Amino acid sequence: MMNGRPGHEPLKFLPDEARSLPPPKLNDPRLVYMGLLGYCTGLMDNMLRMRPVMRAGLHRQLLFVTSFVFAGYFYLKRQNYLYAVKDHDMFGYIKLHPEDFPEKEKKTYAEILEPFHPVR
Amino acid sequence: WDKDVYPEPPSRTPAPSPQTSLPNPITYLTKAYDLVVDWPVTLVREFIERQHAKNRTYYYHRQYRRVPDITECKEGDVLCIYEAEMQWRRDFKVDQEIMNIIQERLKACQQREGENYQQNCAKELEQFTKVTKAYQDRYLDLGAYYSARKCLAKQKQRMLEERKAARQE
Repeated sequence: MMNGRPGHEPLKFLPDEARSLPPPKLNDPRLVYMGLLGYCTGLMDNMLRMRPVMRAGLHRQLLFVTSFVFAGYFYLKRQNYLYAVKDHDMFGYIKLHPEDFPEKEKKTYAEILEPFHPVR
Repeated sequence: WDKDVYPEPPSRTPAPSPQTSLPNPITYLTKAYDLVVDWPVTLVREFIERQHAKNRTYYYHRQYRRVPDITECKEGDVLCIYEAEMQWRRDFKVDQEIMNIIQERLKACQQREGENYQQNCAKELEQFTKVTKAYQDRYLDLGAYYSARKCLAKQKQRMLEERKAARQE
């Protein structure tokens, strides 16, 4: 739905506005989870091909980990940008259309009479 | 212990007033029991007391200060509602312990008055029935999910009934 958003660049992974967002930590739980997925990928690769496990393909395992992290960093950056854009447009729309999102003013529990439902 | 919370009338005992020229095995066994059991035990407890007093330590009660009640709380503000529900639950536990205290008073009065209890144990009886009716008009017909809002709805229904009653001339 955000494809028709104005200024939307076609096939731009990371526009220049996204550089104003803060990046990840590089210690994020999800990037280390992706590294763990890469390690398990190497382990499964060795298990399938009748190879030792945690001993055989240390260059392959390192490559799996690094590929997963090096992809997850940029994909997570893109997703952060997209969610930022969501909040941005939502805020702009409520600020442009306050008649539809009025300044509601709620009441207290002394003035409203909620009904009683015994258990007995 | 605190004889204003937990009152105890004084244990007035009659003087022995014996008639026989014969002995009572109770009293001499009491002497033996004292000078055998009570003396070393008192020695041990005095030792333990002075060893407490060597290095005495204190503790406190944690006075909890009052908070905006739920009637001063807005529908949806979960922070105010949380604090109000918490102070309500605190008062609720306190009310159960009050009810326990009064039941304890009633039982102890029943035992000390014993047989002639249904004429001179009526004070604690009424002090039990009043607080019971309070608890009943305060916490009774709720359920496991009691809360400040449910007690408030109950109070409000009851005040409505009372208003409809006093409407009548």
